[PDB]
Amino acid sequence: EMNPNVNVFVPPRDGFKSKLICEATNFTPKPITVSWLKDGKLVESGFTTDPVTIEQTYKVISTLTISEIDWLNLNVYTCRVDHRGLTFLKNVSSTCA
Amino acid sequence: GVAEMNPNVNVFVPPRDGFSGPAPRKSKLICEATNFTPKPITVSWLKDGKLVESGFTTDPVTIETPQTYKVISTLTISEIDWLNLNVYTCRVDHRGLTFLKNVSSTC
Amino acid sequence: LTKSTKLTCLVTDLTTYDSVTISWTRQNGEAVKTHTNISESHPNATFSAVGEASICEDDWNSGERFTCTVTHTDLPSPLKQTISRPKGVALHRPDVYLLPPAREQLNLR
Repeated sequence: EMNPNVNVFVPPRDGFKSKLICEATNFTPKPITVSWLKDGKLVESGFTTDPVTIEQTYKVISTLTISEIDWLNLNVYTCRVDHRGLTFLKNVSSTCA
Repeated sequence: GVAEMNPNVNVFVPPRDGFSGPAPRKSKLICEATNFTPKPITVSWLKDGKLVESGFTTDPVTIETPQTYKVISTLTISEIDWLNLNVYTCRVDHRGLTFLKNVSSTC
Repeated sequence: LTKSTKLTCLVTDLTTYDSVTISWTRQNGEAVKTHTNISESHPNATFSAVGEASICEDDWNSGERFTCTVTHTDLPSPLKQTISRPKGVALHRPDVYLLPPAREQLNLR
């Protein structure tokens, strides 16, 4: 039982819509749930989860569709990872915005 | 054994607070091509004009009406190199055509 | 005169980019109706945007605080512009005076 690492990628500073990728690695067992948050509100659509692959460790990647204008408007995006009864929340924002 | 489209190049970079772990901290870079055909594609990483031959892993091409495919590649980078304003370029070769994308930490 | 009591905030000298939206927020944070008729760029390589909103006559005279927020890629922090009618000012009757041209000006014809 190892806590999964939470990392969120951001679009380049000098420009690219775009996508948000949240990756959980070095976790066990294989089943895991990944969701997305927008300014503290639950996201009901616009997100997809790729099948879990084997890197024993596993890797899971999630994709969230966002717009160019909303990303730089200082909106708060949080990737929620639930594993073994533990919840991890990571807040990210644009460095130049 | 219908259409051919030029590949699209997208580069993902970590945020300002995307570095963790024991010093020196390390992160990852993601270069993905979507809605490209035919399937074959070459992914290479360039750092200040120097080809990167280690520390990279490219996922196998998987299927996402013209047929479409997607490819995901991951390159490990160091925090010190990022702070030195180094420019990372993703090299895409497709049917003899080369597409380059340049990213940097400068605003 | 025209029953068009709308207020707008204009941005100039900014980069000619797209995906710009101007939303008006009151003192309670509630949102208002959107706007249309988005302008285009200028030959001087300067973008122009206008944010239109509809308010009531009584609301303006009540001294409510209205804030216009700018959402631009270059600016990292959205600036806040406050527009409100200053209450507590007295009303005076304007005096209109007409000054005819002097006799020293009607010489060059």
